[PDB]
Amino acid sequence: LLEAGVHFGHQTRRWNPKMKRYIFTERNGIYIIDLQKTVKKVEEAYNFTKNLAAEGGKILFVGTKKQAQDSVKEEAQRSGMYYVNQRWLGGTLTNFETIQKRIKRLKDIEKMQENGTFDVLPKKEVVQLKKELERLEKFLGGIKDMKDLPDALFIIDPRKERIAVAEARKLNIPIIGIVDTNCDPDEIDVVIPANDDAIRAVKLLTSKMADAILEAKQ
Amino acid sequence: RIDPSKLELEERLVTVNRVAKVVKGGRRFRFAALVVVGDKNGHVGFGTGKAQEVPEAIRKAVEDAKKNLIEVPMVGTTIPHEIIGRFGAGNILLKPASEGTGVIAGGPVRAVLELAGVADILSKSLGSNTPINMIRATLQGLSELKRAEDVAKLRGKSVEELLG
Amino acid sequence: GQKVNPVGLRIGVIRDWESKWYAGKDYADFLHEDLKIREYISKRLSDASVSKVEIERAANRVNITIHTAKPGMVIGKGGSEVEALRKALNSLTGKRVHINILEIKRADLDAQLVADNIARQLENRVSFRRAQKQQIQRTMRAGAQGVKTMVSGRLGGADIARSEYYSEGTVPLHTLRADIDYATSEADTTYGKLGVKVWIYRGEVL
RNA sequence: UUGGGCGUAAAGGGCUCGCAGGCGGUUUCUUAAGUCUGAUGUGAAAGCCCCCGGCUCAACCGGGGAGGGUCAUUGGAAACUGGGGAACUUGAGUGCAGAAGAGGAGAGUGGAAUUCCACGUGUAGCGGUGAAAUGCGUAGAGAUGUGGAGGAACACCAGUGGCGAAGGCGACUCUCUGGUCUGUAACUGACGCUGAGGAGCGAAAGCGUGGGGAGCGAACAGGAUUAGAUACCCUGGUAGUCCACGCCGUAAACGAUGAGUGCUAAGUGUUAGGGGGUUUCCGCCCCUUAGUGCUGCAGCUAACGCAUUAAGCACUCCGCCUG
RNA sequence: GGUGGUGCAUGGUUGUCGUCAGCUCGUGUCGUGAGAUGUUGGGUUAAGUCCCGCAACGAGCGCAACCCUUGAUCUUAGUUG
Repeated sequence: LLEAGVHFGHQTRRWNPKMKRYIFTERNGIYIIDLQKTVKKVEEAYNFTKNLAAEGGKILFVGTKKQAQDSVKEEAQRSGMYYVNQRWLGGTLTNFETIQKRIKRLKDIEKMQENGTFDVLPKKEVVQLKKELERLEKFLGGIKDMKDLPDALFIIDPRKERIAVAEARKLNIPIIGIVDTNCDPDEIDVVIPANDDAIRAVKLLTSKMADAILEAKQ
Repeated sequence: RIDPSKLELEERLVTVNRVAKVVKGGRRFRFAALVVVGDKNGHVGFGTGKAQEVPEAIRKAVEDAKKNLIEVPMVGTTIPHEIIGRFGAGNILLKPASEGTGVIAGGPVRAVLELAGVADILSKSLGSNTPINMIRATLQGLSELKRAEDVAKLRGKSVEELLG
Repeated sequence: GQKVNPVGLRIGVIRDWESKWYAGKDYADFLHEDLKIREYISKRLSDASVSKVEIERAANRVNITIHTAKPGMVIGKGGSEVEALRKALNSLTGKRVHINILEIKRADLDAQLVADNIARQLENRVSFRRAQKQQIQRTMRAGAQGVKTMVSGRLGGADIARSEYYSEGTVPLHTLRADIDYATSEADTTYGKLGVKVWIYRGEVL
């Protein structure tokens, strides 16, 4: 769609006053005009992501909202670039070195359990190892094959993901994300003012981004 | 913005401060060192590094300074105009001077400005004598500086009438 | 209250005595002459450097094996000198002796050789900081798993002594499976007395 | 001043009313005291500064300039500060209709208690502390049921509620009396702010005179604890605590933040209102002033933290600080 | 030659808190700085033992185990038993 699927608004009326100060008589929420002003900024983000794909950069999608992780997961896989699905552990980008050198251990362990030694302690090694595998990989997710810093970032809730946007600032990574009415548009370079609670809308628009970059590829 | 490391940068260790922590087993000492790093063309910025050994603490500090750098306008090898640095009770005055005076500043301030490469400048330190706060105030001022050309374009005017 | 000696603890379980002979009713004098020949050869080979020397008994004929690559250089030019010195061991022991020279490849991970290196660097007026910090990384890139080295005494600040140690790696001393080789050496300086303690984690044993 | 500060580092007067003084809403004519600018007359010489000349550079010595007035006369300009004249209404007041209140002074009134007294019943202890003891009781206590006598304070309502400039102000009624907010637009048309000295208020203790004295209770006595205990604890208890009129003029008199004015994100309670949308039912919501709290941007902050009730951004006036 | 002084000139040794469960660093973040985080919060055990969250992610020395010895038994060996 480009008509309003579920972009109507937030559940409550306690919010950030950033860009809400001169709108005319609309509704309970005075902010109907977002239904129209959203489309052009979605277009701008579409062009931005098209340029990113054209120059070949790799976007990643980060999300811990209890009703978004699976969506960003499936869309990330068949879009073909990275994503976060679980606890956004702190300082990944600013400590890539640590993250690469620790996921390297995971890769060595896949080697050990696929071709390397499998049987030294017929109970102990397997029971601790396999648990360690699932432990770290569940938290990490699709951040395994980085070997480079992302060219841009896409967030789903900059309020919950304070550490994500905060880490993005110091590295000056160009940043995109959907922006609930209780978010802070000031620091993000492109704003997609939709409601983070809309379980339908979040996947409708992230898919609209995934196919955007996929078509930009060829 | 961040200035990459495609440059030749010198480091001037302004001070290493003895630092201690109190624990059950007496006292625990470390070494905190701040250093201002930057080329002479106009790139500057300080850093800090704490550790138990002076040389590798300095290594930490220089890495931090390299990671955090800043540019400055350089009109005629001198600042364009007046400015007061206003960081946390650190008061520093800067004035452009004629093309033969030289650098006239305090110790830490002189290190920062000379590393920046400003040839002719005078200054004054009015706040606390604390070196790190001197650095923070003066760099805040140096950031606050404004070239003439961007001022002209902001005003929608041109340099000839702005100087006229 | 300080630690037990690690090789002192590991002898006989993961380490051999470096005196592999049985005696009975002759234990005391066999042991005594073992210390005597150890002292003699260590004193007169200190310049060439040697780490550890094992002694072996057969039909009342002592026989020796001596370590380190430098006595390798003592093989060629000192080949006459080897016979010349072992004549002295014959004279001391009464009954004639046999010797062997074994080359320690990669001397950077022998505890006693490292300790002697540190002692010499200290006694020829080099700073403990440079000496120790350089030697640790030398051994590490020589391929040890972990090193801890320590010096003590009037460390330049002659009016009062103190202790200092550097280390980088993994070094379990409490585990009785590791191969923590240990040594210590004494360095005499003008401004006092300097002692050195160095040990290295080579690897476990299985 | 150029060139600092006053919440916790030194520093906001205890509070208020106000003489002098310092400051001054918008428009419009006029006057040129302030103001800005020419002309003239001086601001000696020698010095500092500039440019030249000379002692074999100059030290120095010359020659010529320039500067040096909160300066006198005179001319020119009128934007701003003053002066005068004519407007205007937002500031400031008056009138009109409501609303609230422990606001103040005076008179009277009432309820539960504590104590004392007399009376009935009433036996053996009551009271008290970490244990105890001093005390009160067979001259009949305490307890318990009556009736009086008195003096002090007004339980729940009562709420980071309300009022007051501050101290402070809570039972009820009445007499007198102060200030505030809301809506108006009918009136005057700048009548305003601040305020050294000055004047008045100014808790509690304290003092003077005359009453009053239930309880509490400095002092003081007795009993405990302690090595000692001039105290902490217990039993008493004088002065005071209360009333009328004077006096003192202090408090951590604190929000440790002077008064006035304007501007600068929000959210959220609560007090007294006003308007509107569904009903002129209730109660649902939206605006809206004035208070009175709580979180929280920018901003400030040395940190705490303050943040439309600024400790932010600014202007006037006063007070205060300089180890 | 000093069993003569100086353990407040030292090495090298040893006791003690204490076999207590703590003590630290790499990199990164927040603070301006002393600094903090990790090392806290839920339970868990003997434990900084483990798991769960958490601007932290890891690592090291400690704890555990790897060692000795006593507890049941299989194979080999039967002399001086």
